[PDB]
Amino acid sequence: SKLVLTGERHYTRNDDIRQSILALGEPGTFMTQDVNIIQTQIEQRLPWIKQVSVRKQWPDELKIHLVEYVPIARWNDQHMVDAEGNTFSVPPERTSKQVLPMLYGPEGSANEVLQGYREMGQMLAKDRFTLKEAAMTARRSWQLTLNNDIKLNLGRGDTMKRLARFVELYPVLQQQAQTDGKRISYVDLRYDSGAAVGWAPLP
Repeated sequence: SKLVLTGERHYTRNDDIRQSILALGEPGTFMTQDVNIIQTQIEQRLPWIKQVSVRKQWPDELKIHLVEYVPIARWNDQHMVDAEGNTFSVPPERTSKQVLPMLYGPEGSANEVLQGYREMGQMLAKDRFTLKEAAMTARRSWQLTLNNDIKLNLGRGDTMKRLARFVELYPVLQQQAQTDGKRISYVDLRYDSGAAVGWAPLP
């Protein structure tokens, strides 16, 4: 009797798999357990697992092969999200040193928000703006936190046009704040025909 554990692991610790099998009965009977029930226990107990395969193999081997979700962003505010828009979670202690963009959105919007972070993010990076946070509301209104603590209220309209104008007309506002020892903390391109801008002292 032996347990062969494969697949790439970042969040999965040994005990996690150990405690899954143990939940099913006494140690030493583990080889007589139901392979589909083991799979259920792992999927349930370890929500960062995207795919688990469990099978018995000759001679006397329990093969368990794991595939973990891979996060590209955090998801309001306890969950994470992967490149395919799948939503999952992982105990906080296991992830406190990862620099990830933060996405916020209504429940079930994970993928909608993601495609927007994708599009906005790439139009921004073309210049120097690091897209740090992206919040979509239940109406489809958007706010962004850029590289410094810069909040960008983009609104509900056509947002790529406004984001574009922001890119064109941020350089000159930057030079204004710097000459006057401030930094641009907030921008409101929420509305056609108007913009508001807020500043704050510079560190």
